[PDB]
Amino acid sequence: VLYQGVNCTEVSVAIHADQLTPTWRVYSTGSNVFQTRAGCLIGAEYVNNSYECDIPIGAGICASYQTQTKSQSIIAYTMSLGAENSVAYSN
Amino acid sequence: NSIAIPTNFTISVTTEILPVSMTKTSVDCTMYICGDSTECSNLLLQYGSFCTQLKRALTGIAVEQDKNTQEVFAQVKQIYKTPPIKYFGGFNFSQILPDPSKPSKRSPIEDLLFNKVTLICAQKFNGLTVLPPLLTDEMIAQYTSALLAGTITSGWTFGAGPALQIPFPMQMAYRFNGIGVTQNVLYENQKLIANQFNSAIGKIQDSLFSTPSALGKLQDVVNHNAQALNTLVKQLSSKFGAISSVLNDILSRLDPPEAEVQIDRLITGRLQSLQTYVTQQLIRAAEIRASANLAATKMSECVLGQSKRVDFCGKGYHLMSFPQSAPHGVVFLHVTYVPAQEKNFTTAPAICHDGKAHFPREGVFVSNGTHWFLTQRNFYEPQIITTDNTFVSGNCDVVIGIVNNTVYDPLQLELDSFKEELD
Amino acid sequence: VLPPLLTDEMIAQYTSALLAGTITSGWTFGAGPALQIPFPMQMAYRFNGIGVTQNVLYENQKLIANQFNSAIGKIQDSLFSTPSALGKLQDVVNHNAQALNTLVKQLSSKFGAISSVLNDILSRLDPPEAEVQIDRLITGRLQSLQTYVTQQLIRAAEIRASANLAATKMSECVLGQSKRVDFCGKGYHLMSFPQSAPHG
Amino acid sequence: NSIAIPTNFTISVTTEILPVSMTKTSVDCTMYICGDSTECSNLLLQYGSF
Amino acid sequence: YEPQIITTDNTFVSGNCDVVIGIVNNTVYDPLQLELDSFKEELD
Ligand SMILES: *[C@@H]1O[C@H](CO)[C@@H](O[C@@H]2O[C@H](CO)[C@@H](O[C@@H]3O[C@H](CO)[C@@H](O)[C@H](O)[C@@H]3O)[C@H](O)[C@H]2NC(C)=O)[C@H](O)[C@H]1NC(C)=O
Ligand SMILES: *[C@@H]1O[C@H](CO)[C@@H](O[C@@H]2O[C@H](CO)[C@@H](O[C@@H]3O[C@H](CO)[C@@H](O)[C@H](O)[C@@H]3O)[C@H](O)[C@H]2NC(C)=O)[C@H](O)[C@H]1NC(C)=O
Ligand SMILES: *[C@@H]1O[C@H](CO)[C@@H](O[C@@H]2O[C@H](CO)[C@@H](O[C@@H]3O[C@H](CO)[C@@H](O)[C@H](O)[C@@H]3O)[C@H](O)[C@H]2NC(C)=O)[C@H](O)[C@H]1NC(C)=O
Ligand SMILES: *[C@@H]1O[C@H](CO)[C@@H](O[C@@H]2O[C@H](CO)[C@@H](O)[C@H](O)[C@H]2NC(C)=O)[C@H](O)[C@H]1NC(C)=O
Ligand SMILES: *[C@@H]1O[C@H](CO)[C@@H](O[C@@H]2O[C@H](CO)[C@@H](O)[C@H](O)[C@H]2NC(C)=O)[C@H](O)[C@H]1NC(C)=O
Ligand SMILES: *[C@@H]1O[C@H](CO)[C@@H](O[C@@H]2O[C@H](CO)[C@@H](O)[C@H](O)[C@H]2NC(C)=O)[C@H](O)[C@H]1NC(C)=O
Ligand SMILES: *[C@@H]1O[C@H](CO)[C@@H](O)[C@H](O)[C@H]1NC(C)=O
Ligand SMILES: *[C@@H]1O[C@H](CO)[C@@H](O)[C@H](O)[C@H]1NC(C)=O
Ligand SMILES: *[C@@H]1O[C@H](CO)[C@@H](O)[C@H](O)[C@H]1NC(C)=O
Repeated sequence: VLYQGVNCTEVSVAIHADQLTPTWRVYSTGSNVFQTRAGCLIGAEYVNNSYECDIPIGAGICASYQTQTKSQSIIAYTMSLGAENSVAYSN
Repeated sequence: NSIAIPTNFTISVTTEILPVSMTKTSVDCTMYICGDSTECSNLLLQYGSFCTQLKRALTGIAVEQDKNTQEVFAQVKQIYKTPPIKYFGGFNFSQILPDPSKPSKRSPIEDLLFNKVTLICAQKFNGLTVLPPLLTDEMIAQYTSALLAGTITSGWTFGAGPALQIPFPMQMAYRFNGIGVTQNVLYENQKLIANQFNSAIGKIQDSLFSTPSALGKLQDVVNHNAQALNTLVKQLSSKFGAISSVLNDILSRLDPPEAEVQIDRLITGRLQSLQTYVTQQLIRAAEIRASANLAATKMSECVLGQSKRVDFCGKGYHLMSFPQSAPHGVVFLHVTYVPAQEKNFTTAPAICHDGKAHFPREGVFVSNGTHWFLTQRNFYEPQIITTDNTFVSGNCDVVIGIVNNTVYDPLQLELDSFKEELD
Repeated sequence: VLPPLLTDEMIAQYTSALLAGTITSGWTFGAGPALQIPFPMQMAYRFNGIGVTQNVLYENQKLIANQFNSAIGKIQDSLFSTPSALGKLQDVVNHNAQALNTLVKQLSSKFGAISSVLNDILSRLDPPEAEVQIDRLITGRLQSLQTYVTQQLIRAAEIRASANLAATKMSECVLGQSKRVDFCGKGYHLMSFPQSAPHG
Repeated sequence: NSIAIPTNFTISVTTEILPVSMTKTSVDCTMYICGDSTECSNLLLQYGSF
Repeated sequence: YEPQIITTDNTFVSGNCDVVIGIVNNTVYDPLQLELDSFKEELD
């Protein structure tokens, strides 16, 4: 779940105070809550590995369902633009 | 029988600016129309699924902007990099390649372009939110850097398949052949061409810096979006015949059976405002989609290759092009060959030598008054008219304006010099 | 109706400049300074462009000139005879005329009010009911204006697309020679000539 | 192993017609909606900046 | 890739060797001179 345009601290304070309006709650493990420029993403584990974009979230961050650390979970990541290629330019 | 042949040239770098995307907006009607009121929301339910249409239209526009950026910029398979040694035959690409010093790896021109155009939603918030683009400015800069590295190090071959390295002077010689000028013109005037290109890039920087209205198109897009949102928010202060424009005043003052009438008046007004805003956004999004399709075609045909389409990839005979990112748009630097310093000559369709008409293979017959030569049309380079330079078809009695002149066959002369005597 | 910034004389002058340039210099005026060339040599180089040698033109110059002149005469006859030759520009004019006629005719509608004439409402009734009738009329007229402006915006987008196509045709067919099939006429493109017309 | 080669040609002139512009129109709402009426104009002010 | 012997038919001449940057010395095989040699160098 992405709460658009809100800091994760504000969403957490709303959840603890039971102020947040959609009464359903995505369980927070303390590691699956991530801050993006698009908003607060809860329920996806951010990873340093960069993959081709699958489900665009925004601000360069995408998400996908992948088999990580042996079980499958939704991970978030900065999308890869492509494989690098250093052309062998010479005179 | 008069022709003007160029004797010099100018490497002219021009600028084209194309919007690619527009600010992505999302609007909740239930807040805009009936903010924090249950009663007004129940009244709004009676109008059917207008909100679904507005939400779908705005979401479609939002996805379309990311699609536009993806089509324009993500045309490259692999993020290419220039070599560590930034020497390209005297061509100085320092003002278009990324600057590694700065926190953002953007060329100096990209920094000027980004400076020129201008998570708390402090302004305009009455249910109106701005979604960020899927590709950050750093990602667009990376794509542009890949395009520059590819075109510099491999020319058109990376566009058409695997990136095949080539020395840049050879690449520019083949582009010269593309426009209709021989390779020796470039190789003999390599330093002049490099100096002209570097001076042109410096003039591009100066022109973008000096002129306030250089980037008017992207700023116009931003201004139109800002206007649209400002008008949408300002329509909330209108009454539309109701006693007050503030819903809370209506609910605090009146009982239900008249607050409903006033709230229905307000709902009609706000629904009209939202419908108008969404319609203008759809029309402007269609315009920006057309502009982004044009920008993608320019990237495909001017940057990844060489275009024979007149005035498509800059004014003059297109040599090459360089893309630069800008806020919500792309800026093409079109490098073109402009003939200059034309000289006056007499010309003829063909040469009558031995009762047979001779026509040029690749060039035009010219005359400096006393002698006849063959010259390539886009640059003056007089040559002796020979059987290798011309081809024969018909006799002298057919062509209108044929001129008598000697055509020097090499083989006969050689055989004469070789063994005329035998002793 | 606001007048266009360029009068028909100015458009004719621009078209005359384009014809003089292409006749006297071919593609070189499009690509930079206008470099004079004899027209048979220009057509021989366009012949080379399509994939035919120069001697084909020079040996058949009179035939080519006669065919071109006859073709221009047939163009005049075809434009004169066919009523529906210029249907696109007349369609644009007709659509604008319709839109304006409908906009004016919506004023005669009542939209539920007692009368479509505002003066009758103000002359007959006191304020607190003339306001109701005038609000009904205001809603109707605002709807009419919004509809008209929306149709004008959509049609203006269409005309902008058409004008961009026309500009590309001017750039690639008139100021040069196009290898794009069917872009600059049916067949192997030799050259093109622009002519002005009302709104096109 | 059969090919058809042209032996003659025709210089064909065709016509294409493209609209470039449309009649420019300007509309004052205050006359269209409320022509020469102050009262209707004050009522029209309540609809905001349409 | 289709390598061919560099010949006067394959290339064209313009200028001298002192102008082009990166010019490389190599033999350019003209056919006619070779043929004339083989043809009638001796005459007897
Ligand atoms: C074709 O045009 C180019 C210019 O577009 C000509 O090169 C230019 O030649 C002039 C005169 O020799 C140079 O001016 C001189 O330059 C130096 C600058 O330090 C200085 O010594 C003098 O005060 C004078 O200003 C000019 O720099 C040079 N331009 C470039 C870019 O090299 C070229 O000669 C022309 N060729 C023909 C065949 O006409
Ligand atoms: C390619 O062209 C660029 C210009 O677009 C050249 O950049 C030059 O960079 C230096 C700094 O690295 C600029 O400042 C100079 O620095 C030293 C400081 O000690 C000093 O000698 C000068 O007073 C000057 O301030 C320099 O102005 C700038 N050049 C220009 C024309 O602005 C770059 O060097 C060129 N690269 C190649 C390989 O030619
Ligand atoms: C290629 O086609 C052209 C026509 O497109 C041929 O030229 C045409 O030849 C015919 C027969 O010679 C000409 O008809 C005659 O013309 C005159 C008109 O005064 C008259 O004496 C006769 O009554 C008869 O109608 C025709 O005019 C001529 N067309 C042109 C434009 O010159 C040409 O012969 C063809 N070439 C080959 C190799 O087939
Ligand atoms: C036209 O060009 C020819 C050839 O370049 C000129 O004749 C040459 O003039 C130079 C002058 O230094 C002599 O060294 C050559 O021997 C001449 N060659 C021949 C074949 O005569 C001629 O002067 C030029 N004429 C004009 C009017 O420009
Ligand atoms: C090119 O040279 C030919 C001769 O080689 C010229 O043809 C002669 O023209 C004169 C004109 O008075 C006639 O009297 C001769 O009978 C012609 N001879 C031949 C063999 O045809 C021709 O006029 C010259 N053309 C130009 C343009 O100078
Ligand atoms: C190509 O061969 C020429 C000779 O045919 C070379 O020119 C000589 O270069 C040496 C360098 O030490 C000079 O001392 C000679 O005086 C030059 N002779 C002539 C006739 O120019 C040239 O350097 C060779 N180029 C390459 C790239 O090998
Ligand atoms: C969220 O708030 C913290 C402080 O509470 C701030 O440091 C951080 O920058 C904020 N997040 C964003 C994305 O601005
Ligand atoms: C090309 O030659 C120049 C000669 O000055 C040299 O500086 C440069 O390093 C060379 N490039 C490469 C890639 O070796
Ligand atoms: C070329 O020369 C002719 C005279 O032979 C002259 O009338 C004409 O103006 C010249 N061309 C130019 C561009 O000056």
